[PDB]
Amino acid sequence: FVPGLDGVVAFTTEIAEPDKDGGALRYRGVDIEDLVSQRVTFGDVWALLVDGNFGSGLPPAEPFPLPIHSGDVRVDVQAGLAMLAPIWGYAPLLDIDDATARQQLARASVMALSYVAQSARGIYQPAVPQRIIDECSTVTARFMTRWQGEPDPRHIEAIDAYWVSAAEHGMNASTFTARVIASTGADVAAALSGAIGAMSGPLHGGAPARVLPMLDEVERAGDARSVVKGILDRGEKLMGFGHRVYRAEDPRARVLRAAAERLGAPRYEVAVAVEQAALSELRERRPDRAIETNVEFWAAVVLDFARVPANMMPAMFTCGRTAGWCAHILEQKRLGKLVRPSAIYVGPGPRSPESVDGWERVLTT
Amino acid sequence: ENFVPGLDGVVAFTTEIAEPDKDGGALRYRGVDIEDLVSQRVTFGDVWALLVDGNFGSGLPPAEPFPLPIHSGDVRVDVQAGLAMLAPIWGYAPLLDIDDATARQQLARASVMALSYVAQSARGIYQPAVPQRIIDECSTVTARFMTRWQGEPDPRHIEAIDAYWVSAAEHGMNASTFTARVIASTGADVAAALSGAIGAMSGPLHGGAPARVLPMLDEVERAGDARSVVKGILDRGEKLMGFGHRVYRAEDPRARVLRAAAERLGAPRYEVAVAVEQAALSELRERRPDRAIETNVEFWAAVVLDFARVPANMMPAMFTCGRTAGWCAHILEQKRLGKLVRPSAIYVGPGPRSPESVDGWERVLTT
Repeated sequence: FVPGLDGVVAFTTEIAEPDKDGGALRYRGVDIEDLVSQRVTFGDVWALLVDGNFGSGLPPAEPFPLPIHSGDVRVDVQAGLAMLAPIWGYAPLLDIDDATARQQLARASVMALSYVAQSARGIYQPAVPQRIIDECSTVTARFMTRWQGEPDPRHIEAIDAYWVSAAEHGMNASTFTARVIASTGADVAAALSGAIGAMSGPLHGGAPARVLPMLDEVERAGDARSVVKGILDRGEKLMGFGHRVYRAEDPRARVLRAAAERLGAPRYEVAVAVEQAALSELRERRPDRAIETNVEFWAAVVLDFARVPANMMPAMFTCGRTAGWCAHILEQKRLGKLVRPSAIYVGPGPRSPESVDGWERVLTT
Repeated sequence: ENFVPGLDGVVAFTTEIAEPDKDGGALRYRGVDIEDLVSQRVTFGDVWALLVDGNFGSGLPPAEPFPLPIHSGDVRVDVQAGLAMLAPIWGYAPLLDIDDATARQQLARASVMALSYVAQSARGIYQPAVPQRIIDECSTVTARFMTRWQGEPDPRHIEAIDAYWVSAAEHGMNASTFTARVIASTGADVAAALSGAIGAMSGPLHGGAPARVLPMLDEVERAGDARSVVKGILDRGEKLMGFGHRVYRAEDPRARVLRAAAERLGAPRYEVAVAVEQAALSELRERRPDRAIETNVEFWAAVVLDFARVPANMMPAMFTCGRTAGWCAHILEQKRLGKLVRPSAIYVGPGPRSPESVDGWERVLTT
């Protein structure tokens, strides 16, 4: 018996296929390399995963100053999203139809994006006027304008290319959490809010790799191979690289590296040199194990290019994943089956309360 | 053909926390029957320690003064969002970076603040807060909760909530307990796991979610005959709230504890409630004779909480407050287990296809 449901199938899905041995990731049968090359914005990719077709892209977020100022952007969105249900009248999933849940998911999803941009901009500077946000034509451009005020158009393309690449990737802790809450018939705001807490866990995976210090130790040296060969010698693990995920190169890692190249990210050369140096140093010391570039390596390069701080990069990953969460919540609603696993008891047998340790200091009312 | 949706019957974990002996018709916490804890009248703060620690000794602490920073209009939403904000203000590190004693102390501190937040959210913004000196006069955590909320609570209602919170403290791998362990399996802080578990609690399909039987109990008290009312709902092809297929082999032992609590504490709606239960079981076991039909625990959970002046909108948060014991016990057990929960999903969707072949492609603006 293996605990933690490791290796069991929980659902069948039509949302997306991470074809690992095929070397491709597909959203509703559409390769993400086609979505990025044809310049499909995150708002339209959101609708594809959720609806199964194009057309009803993510709408602009309505004006709503973020009421949460906890100092943690994750806590801000997790608590702010849960508060949307009473003010917006979000009924439980059991009591509404599919189309109502879809709009409620799209409304709350883009509001989660607004909350993140506001929490990142901070309470210690005035908000970007809505009139300037109205000048933008996409959700990504609206997010970047709401946060930076004067965002670079190249940085908007970088964020858009990242969100589509991180929109959905099969089953994981946060996706599982959102489906379990939605399986209880709870409102979509409660499901999305619970998925934020699961995403906050360090063991969740997928969050951009903390490779910025390593890229800094190279820019002050001159040779990427010398540094990565030095880090492995001193016993420190090499970030952004490890066991293969897809059969060969991760397709999401390719679209993010191509985006950093096409958009002219200043740290592209040092990132490429670190990639070829880390792959060469690791494949040499461990010819038994497969080594490829983690997509989270190129994710951090693209996000740093768009002026995203390291403490904010997990929130950036959460923003793109909202599409996959919403698609899985809607699919779980149509499934209409409560997720109720079982547990086998191995604890103490039947005993009186007096025999329990520490009963003598207990006071009965 | 091996896949069953909803993970029904599959075994996710082993546990030493509690045993819902469905075959034996009894619920036990660390081996102690819930009927023994209620009859000997062990307070909820001590039952919290029993479930979390495996033994008595370190009771639940009185909550510190913390005016509710959120007022959303929903008691469940207030405690869910409020618990998540306990982490950046109290320095709650992720579960991976803290030891068992730190997680133990943090889970108890947040559990009592979840009770305080719910009491304040239920009192409302239109009422001044009860001074801490009045709350400090109480002797049990359940008494401080009723006092913080109601000011001068009926001691009979304190006993009702005390018997309800122990009866609802833990019940295995339900969706909220499962969610708390999944979030804990990611190593997130204990507040994020408790906050996520409350979201799964808010669902109407959750096991033990107090049923909306108050409209039915209002009609029986108004009409005066429980049988005809119950007879009419089934004759109209409508569902009967608080009754269905058996959970335990016979009666749910928690339903027995709550019904007995509504009796000895003089709940005004008990006589109508048992009249509804008798009429419901009689009519259901006659139309479906060969079926095992029992009273849902959600039925008497509704009567007991209403007896303690708990509105229907507060009831999910009242179950939330009692279930903090099982959540924290399972979060601590999940923390020691030290393994991420990783289910899998099989793709059965469309094969590779071009974007232009997708319906609605011409509604997409590019470049």
